Amino acid sequence: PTINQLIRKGRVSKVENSKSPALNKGYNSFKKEHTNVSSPQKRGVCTRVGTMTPKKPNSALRKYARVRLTNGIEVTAYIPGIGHNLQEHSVVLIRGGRVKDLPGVRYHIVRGALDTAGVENRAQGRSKYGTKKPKA
Amino acid sequence: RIDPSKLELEERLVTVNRVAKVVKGGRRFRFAALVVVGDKNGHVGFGTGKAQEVPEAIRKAVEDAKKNLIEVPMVGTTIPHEIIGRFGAGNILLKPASEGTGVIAGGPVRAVLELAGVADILSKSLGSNTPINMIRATLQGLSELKRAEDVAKLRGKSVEELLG
Amino acid sequence: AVKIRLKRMGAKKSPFYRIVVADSRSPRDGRFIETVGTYNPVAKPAEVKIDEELALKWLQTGAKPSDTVRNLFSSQGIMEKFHNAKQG
Amino acid sequence: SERNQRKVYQGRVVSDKMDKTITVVVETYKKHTLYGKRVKYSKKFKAHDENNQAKIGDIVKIMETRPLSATKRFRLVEVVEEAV
Amino acid sequence: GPSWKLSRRLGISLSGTGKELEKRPYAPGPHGPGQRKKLSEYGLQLQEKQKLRHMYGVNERQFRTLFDKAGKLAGKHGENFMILLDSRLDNVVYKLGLARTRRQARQLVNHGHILVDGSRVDIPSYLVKPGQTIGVREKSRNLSIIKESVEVNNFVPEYLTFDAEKLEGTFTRLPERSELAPEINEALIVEFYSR
Amino acid sequence: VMTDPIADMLTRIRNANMVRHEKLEIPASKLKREIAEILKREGFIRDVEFVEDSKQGIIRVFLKYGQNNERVITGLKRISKPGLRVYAKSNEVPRVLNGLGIAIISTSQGVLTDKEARAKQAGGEVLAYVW
RNA sequence: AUUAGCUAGUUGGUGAGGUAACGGCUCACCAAGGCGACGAUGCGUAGCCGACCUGAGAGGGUGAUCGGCCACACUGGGAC
RNA sequence: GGUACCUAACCAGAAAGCCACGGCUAACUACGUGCCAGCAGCCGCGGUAAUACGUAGGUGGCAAGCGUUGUCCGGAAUUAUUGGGCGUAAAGGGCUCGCAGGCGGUUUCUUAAGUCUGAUGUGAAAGCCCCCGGCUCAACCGGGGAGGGUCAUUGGAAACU
Repeated sequence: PTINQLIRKGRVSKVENSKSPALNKGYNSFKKEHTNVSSPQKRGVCTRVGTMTPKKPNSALRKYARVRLTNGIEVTAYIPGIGHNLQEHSVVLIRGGRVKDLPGVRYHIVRGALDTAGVENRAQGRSKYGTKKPKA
Repeated sequence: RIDPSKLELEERLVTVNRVAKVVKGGRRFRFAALVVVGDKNGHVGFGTGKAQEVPEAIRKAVEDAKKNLIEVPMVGTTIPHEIIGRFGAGNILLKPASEGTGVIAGGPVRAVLELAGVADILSKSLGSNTPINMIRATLQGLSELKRAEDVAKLRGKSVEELLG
Repeated sequence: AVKIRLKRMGAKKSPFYRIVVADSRSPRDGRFIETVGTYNPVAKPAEVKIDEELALKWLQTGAKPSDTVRNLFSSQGIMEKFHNAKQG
Repeated sequence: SERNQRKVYQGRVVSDKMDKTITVVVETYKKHTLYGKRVKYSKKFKAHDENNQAKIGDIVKIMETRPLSATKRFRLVEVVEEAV
Repeated sequence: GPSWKLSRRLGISLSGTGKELEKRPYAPGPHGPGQRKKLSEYGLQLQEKQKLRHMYGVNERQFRTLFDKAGKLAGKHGENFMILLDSRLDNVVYKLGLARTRRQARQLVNHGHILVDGSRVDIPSYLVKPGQTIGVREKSRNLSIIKESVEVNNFVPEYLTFDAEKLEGTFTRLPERSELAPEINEALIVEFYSR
Repeated sequence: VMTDPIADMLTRIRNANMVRHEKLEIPASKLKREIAEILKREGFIRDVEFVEDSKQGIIRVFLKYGQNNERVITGLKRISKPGLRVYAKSNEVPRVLNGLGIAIISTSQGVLTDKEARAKQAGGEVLAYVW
C-alpha cells in the first residue's frame, strides 16, 4: 500500500518449515541440550518393528519402522525394500523421503546401510536399495 | 483495416482441450482447439476451434483466423519499443532487445512470435497459465504498438527527431 | 623492520613474485603499503619488471631490502642512482 | 598550514538542567536503502556551555573536541537564535 | 559410442553420405518400424542441439561452457557458437581430409601426433585461431591412415589452404556458416540453453 | 485538500482523451503553465492559451487530433508522488518508450525535456511520464 | 513488544588521585539528572569485512578456504 | 627429483558405468504379477491383459561419474520499492474526537538542508568484469584498466521539496 505505511511495519516475510523436522537437530552429551546441526543423514536404532496399512485408495500393507536416532528423538521411519533385513537394535541410516500414502512417516531407511544388506536379486535400481553389481 | 486472405499462412496448432457437457444419459466429450495462424512477415491471427472431432476443429480454426488477423511493426526484427498488455487477468509484458537475443517467451507465446517473423522478444507471463488468454495477452499488446514514422506524422514532427 | 621484499604468488610448482614495500611483522603473504612491479623466476629468459623510480623515494626515507631483492635494483641501476643521490 | 577542521553542527535545545551543559537535537534526515522515502530521526548530544547562556528551544551550534566528561563530546560556538 | 547408430536417431547422414538412411530410416530399434510420433519443442531442441554435438562428440560439460564462452563474444550469439565448434581442432583435422570420420580424427590428435606451430598438441578441444600452421613430424610421417586418406582426395573447404604431401594447414578470416553447416539449423540451441 | 497540483491536471488531460473533448480548464499555477508550453512546442497540443482572471487563473488546451481517429496523447503518468521523490541523475536520464516517448524533467537550469536535459547534462526531479 | 519501563558512579559539576593520553576512569563533595516509541532496558541468537553463491536487475542466503581486524590460549583473577 | 619433460621401442593390447523410459520429460515392448508383493517429487499407478510394480530385451540421459539425501537461492510477480490486493475469492478497524508522525492551495523575494554538478582526497591487494600475455589449450596464472561510497572537503546550479 502507501509508502509510510510500509516503513514502520516492514514486509513481514514468509517463514517456512523444513521437509523433515528430525534431521535438523543434533545432540551433544555433556552440554545436555539439543543443538541445531542441520546434518543430512543420521544413524538410528529401531525399537518396535510392527506393520500396518496405508490410508486410502491404495490399501496394501506397509512395513512401518520405528527408529530412535542419536539426537534422542524417536521418529517412526519407513522400510522401502522388497522385504526387509532389520531386526531390533540395528544400525539404520535415514535419508529424507516423503511418503504421501502412509500417515505420519516421513523417513525412508536407506536400504544399503551399514547393517541393511541389499534386497535380494535386484538388477535395475542398483544405486538405490543397496545391491552390488551381480556379476561382470 | 481487415487483413486480406491474400497471404501465406503457416498455421501450426498450440493445444487441444477435450471439453465436456452433461446430458440425461451422461457426458458428451467434444474437443476444443486454437491455432495461431500467420506468415513470417508481420501478420498474426487466430480463431477458436470447436467440433465433435479432432481434425475438423483444426479446419474451423483457420476460418476465424482468416476472419481476424492483425499486423505488427517489425522495426529491425524487434518490437520497436516496450509495452505491457493487460487483457483479462493474464498479464504478458513485451520487451525489445538486441538481435542476438532470440525468442524467450512462454509456451503458447513462442508459437506466436515466430508466426510474426519477429525474432527478438523478451517476455514473461505474469498472469495465468491459460492458452487462450495468454494469446489474448499478446495481440492486445501488439495491437497497441506504434511505428516510428507514424507517431512523427501524428505529432507533425521529424522522424529523426524521435531518435535525435 | 621495514623491508622491501618479494611476495609469493602463483601456482604450486611454478612460483610468481611481486616486489612489495611492507612491514616484516605482517606475514609472508601479509599486507603492505604500496608495491612495485614484478619478478619472474620461471622464465629462463628475462622479464623482471620494476617501476624503477618509486622505491627511490622510499629509499630516501629508508627501507632496507634483502640482497636477493636488492640485486635486481643493481641490474637496473636503482641503487646506483640512489648512491649518486647519497653522493649528492 | 591550517589544521583539519573538526565535526560541527547546529541544532535545537531540549533542556538546560545539566550544569554548564545541555542537549542539542540535530535534525538531518535521509532516505531508506530499500524504499526511497526520506524520514527524520532524532540525534542528540552533550555540549559544553562555558557561559551557561542556554534556553529551552534555543538555536545554537556545537563543536566537538576531546571528550570533556562521560558522553560530553561537544562545546558551543554561537548562540544563533533564542526562544520566546 | 557407435557414431552411426546415433545419427539414424537424428535421421541424417551427419558426416554427409548416401548411407545410414537406406533400408532403415526409422531411427533405432523394435519401435523403429512402428511409426514415430510428433514431438514438442523440447523434443525438437534436443535433437537440434544433438545434431550439432554428435558431430564432434563433445560431452555436455564441455558443450555448456563454450556456449557461455560465446556469451562474452560480440555478434549474434547463434552464429558465434557456430564459429567455435567449427574452429574446433577435431573439425580442422577432418576438414583437411585426412580423416574419414571425425571419430577417426580424434586419434589423429590424441596419439597420431601433430604439430601446431611448435612441439605437439594432444588436445582434441583446442580453440584454433587464424594464423596457425599444422603439421606432422617424421615419427608418424606417412602411415596408411594418412596414405589412404591422401588418396581419398575430398574437396577442400574455402577457408583452408591445404596440400597433400606438404600437409600444412592455415586459414582465412573465419570459417563461414554458409559454408559450414548445411543440415544443422541454428538459433534453436541458443533458445535451448537460455532456459 | 487537493494533495498535489500536478496530479489532477495530468489525469484531467487523460480523462478527456476517452471522451475526446476539444478544450480543457486547468487552474494554472506557474509550473502548470510551463508544462503546457512543453507539450505545445513538441507535438501534443494544437494550441494552448492563457487566461488572466482574478480568482487564480485558468489555462486551456486545444487537444491535438491530427488524423482520423488517433489520439496523439495515449496516456500520462505522474511518477514523483508526494512521498516518493524520484531523483534520476544526469548520467541515468530515463528515456521512455525507447525511441518514441518523452519524460518531462525539472532541472535546476529550467524545467526541461529529455533532450534539453540530456545535452546540458544536468538531472534532478522527474515529474511525469508521457506516452 | 506474547520484552515498556530501565540505570545511583547511574547521570552532572567542582577539586583530588590515577592513567602514554581525554575522561566517574577511581574517590570525596555538591546537584538530580540521564536513557526511551526513531523501541531503551531485556532476551534468544551470532565473530565482522573485501567478498562467495544465486537473481535479468532490485534484492535474498552464507561469512568455509585465501586477504583485513578484533577477541581467546584447560576455566577464572592478578601482575611483573 | 632423474620428477616434470623430451627421445626411441612394444601391443587393441590396461580400462564404463550408473539413472531414466504413463503425463511433467527425451525414450517401450515381452514375461512375472493380481489391493498382495511393491513404485511414488507432482497428478496418482496394481482386486488377471501394470508402456507407472519386479525382470529381460531394447531405447534414451549423462560420463569418470551418475543418481538419491540435506541445505540455500531461483522459477515464487507466492511479502510484490522496481514488482500485488481488499463487493462476493484471504482482507476495511462498528463508528468517531483527535496528540505524536504523515502529507500541502496560489503569487513573490530569499536561503541552499534535500536535490543537481564539477574538482580533490579516498573505498588496499587478490575475486567479479574490460582487454592482452603466459603455461601443449583449458582450468589456472600474469599484466593493464574499469567498477564499487545514502564518503568527506570544496566550488558551482535555483525550477521543484
